[PDB]
Amino acid sequence: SASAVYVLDLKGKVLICRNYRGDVDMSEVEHFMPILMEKEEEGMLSPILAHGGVRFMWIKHNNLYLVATSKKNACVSLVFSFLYKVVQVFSEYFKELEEESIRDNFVIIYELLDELMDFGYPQTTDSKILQEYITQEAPRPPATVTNAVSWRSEGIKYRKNEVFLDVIEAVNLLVSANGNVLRSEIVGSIKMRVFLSGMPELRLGLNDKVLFDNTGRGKSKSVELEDVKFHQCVRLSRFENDRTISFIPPDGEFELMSYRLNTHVKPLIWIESVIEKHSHSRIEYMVKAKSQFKRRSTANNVEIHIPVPNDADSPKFKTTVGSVKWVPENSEIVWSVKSFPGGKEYLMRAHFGLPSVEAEDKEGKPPISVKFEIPYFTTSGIQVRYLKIIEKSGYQALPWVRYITQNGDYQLRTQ
Amino acid sequence: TSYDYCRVPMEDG
Amino acid sequence: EIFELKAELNSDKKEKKKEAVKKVIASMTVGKDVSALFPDVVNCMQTDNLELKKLVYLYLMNYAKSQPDMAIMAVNTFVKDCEDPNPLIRALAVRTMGCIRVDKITEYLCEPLRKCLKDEDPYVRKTAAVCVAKLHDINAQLVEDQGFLDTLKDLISDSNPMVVANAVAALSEIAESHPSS
Amino acid sequence: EMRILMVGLDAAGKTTILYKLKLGEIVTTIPTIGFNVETVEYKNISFTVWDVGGLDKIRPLWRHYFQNTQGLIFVVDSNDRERVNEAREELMRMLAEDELRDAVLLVFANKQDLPNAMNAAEITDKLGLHSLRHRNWYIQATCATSGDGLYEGLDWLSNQLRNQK
Ligand SMILES: Nc1nc2c(ncn2[C@@H]2O[C@H](COP(=O)(O)OP(=O)(O)OP(=O)(O)O)[C@@H](O)[C@H]2O)c(=O)[nH]1
Ligand SMILES: [Mg+2]
Repeated sequence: SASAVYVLDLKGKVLICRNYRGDVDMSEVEHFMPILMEKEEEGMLSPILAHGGVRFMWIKHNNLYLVATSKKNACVSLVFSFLYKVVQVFSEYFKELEEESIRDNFVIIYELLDELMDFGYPQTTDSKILQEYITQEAPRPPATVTNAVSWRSEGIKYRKNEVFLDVIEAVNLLVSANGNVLRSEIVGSIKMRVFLSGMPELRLGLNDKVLFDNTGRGKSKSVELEDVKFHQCVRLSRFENDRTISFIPPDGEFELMSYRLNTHVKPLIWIESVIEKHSHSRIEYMVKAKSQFKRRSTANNVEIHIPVPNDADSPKFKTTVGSVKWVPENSEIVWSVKSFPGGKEYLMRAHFGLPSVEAEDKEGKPPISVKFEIPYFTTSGIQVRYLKIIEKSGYQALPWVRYITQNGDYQLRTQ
Repeated sequence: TSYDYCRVPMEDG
Repeated sequence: EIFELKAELNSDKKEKKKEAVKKVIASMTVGKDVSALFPDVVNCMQTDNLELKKLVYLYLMNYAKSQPDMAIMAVNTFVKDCEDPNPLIRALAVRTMGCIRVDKITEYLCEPLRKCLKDEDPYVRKTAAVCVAKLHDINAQLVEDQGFLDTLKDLISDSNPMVVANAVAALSEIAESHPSS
Repeated sequence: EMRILMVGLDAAGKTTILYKLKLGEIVTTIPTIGFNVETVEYKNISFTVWDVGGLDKIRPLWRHYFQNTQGLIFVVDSNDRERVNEAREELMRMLAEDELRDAVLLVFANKQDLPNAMNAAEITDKLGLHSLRHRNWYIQATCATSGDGLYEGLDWLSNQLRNQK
């Protein structure tokens, strides 16, 4: 139950505005930025600011604030999921969404803010379906806009029939200062890129633990998907029945499912770091990075960030493998390894100075956070088994998959 | 992405 | 400064009035008091071009609160557009109807909304179901007197569930405004 | 490529003959609270016609078009004697401006299917169209359901818009 979808800039003036109910005055956004700067200096910052009877649900984009005002008891999660879907629709029409895109494309953005939401209710937000009658380059609305299958326009014909899948892992990790693992979970996301012709009814098959326990294959390697968040397209009642993934895919890239499970396996890249921070003199980083995973796999282009003090000076970097650049913007060293094979153990020694006059304020201790990437490897052990293309016409498509292991928030705390 | 795919079976009969 | 804009706006060429209204809602975007130029964009509204009418409906929606007496010259155009064979322009006119917050206008708009609730093409129905809630926001007893709620409950028992979803949303909007009688 | 108005008291058959010149039909039309504008391409001149209704709340909203106004057509109500007096009063209130000063006048005796409707001479004497200075006026009897007298009025209008062959 939004009232007025505003789009601001970093100065607080209105890039574009679109009210629906009129319960919030159009000059109420002038009280957003002073209230945000007031709440900023007392630590009571919130995504829901308050000006009397006008609440400001807002998110922060690159240079943009998408304030969505409201007056009554608005459904808040509706408003925020609406705002991030508006961000996704604008970033699918526009290659980037900045201040230079609003004031140069106001022909289509008022049309979109009239089309996506009426009276405060989202009604049609699939951007690929929305490309068919709201163009920047008008016909009748397609039947896909009204029909139950509202994410796939019938009549799309390709030359080939390629089904691309990206079972991309993302290891989250949080190792404390003692050297023990606090939280280690994997947020994986199967990301498809569908090039199919017709109205296919795919049936994706996984090695789910519940499906194998109800099948009778309960001694092979099966992933215990602790939670799965499918897309809109997946028939969720049939998935709750017998763990079956049946859907009609959209046209283009999308995120099908987002599984999330825990990990009692060792961390992939371990960062055994020690810090000899002598006061007023210098600091030594005799850090090493061993790879606990298999010997075969090859971690491409990892970036092991290690936070340094704010005012370090005259760096020296005695490494073994992989160069060191020193980024004083983020105030951390970026120990970039180009190729990091499994089973190895690379040592690196950084050595700064430190000013002899002491600091005025505190410093804070951000974690060591790597940016690794391992192809052809799944930490979860999920294995897609099949993908039955079902089409009334009848053809053979080529389903392709690749497995990538990335990081999420792969943080390791310091002392 | 410079990574290459692997084809999956269709039916898993 | 605005007089050349009005003179180019009261022309007869397509490329003149089109660039005129684009300049108008460009000045509306930056926050200029363009409210005084209201009854001159209303004359150049009835066009077959559809990329232009969205801008004029935008101007009628952002500036009917400030000019309440001047906005009486639009009702015939909306009840003309709510019979066009293009369903997009019908639903565009319908979602433009309810957002015009003038009490003197809603008494004439009850008939084409009543017709568009009984339309066949479900896009304008899922627009008009929310437009019923838009109209109930303005005058609650007017919608009860016109008896839209008993027609609105009949779209809940309809197929093609998007009209069902918007009708349930509008009914939950209206039943929140009632004292639960 | 000329603009032209259609004003007068409401329920006078003016949007009927507008859409009769547009398509050639007798359509079901509500009492026009707003306004209608169409064009009729005829004798190489696009007649951009601007009908405005004649309800009580929309009569003072005629001055918002009178900036850059080129022509005029007034349509009488021959069958309502109790309202033709205030129709003449609304006309003389409209004719009391120095802003609309260049426009030609063209009166249509409309709804000529009832025997009570007057001819093309008595309406002039009731309105007093002779005492209107700088008004190149002309009267015409028009029947709305048949469509007679419409092309003659458009032809006299074409003789008034251009002053050449
Ligand atoms: N019997 C008869 N009735 C007519 C004739 N012409 C018009 N009428 C009636 O007069 C009414 C007015 O006609 P319209 O042109 O549709 O309406 P209008 O003159 O534009 O009046 P407003 O819409 O209020 O501005 C119509 O609804 C008809 O019922 C006619 O030639 N014969
Ligand atoms: Mg009329």
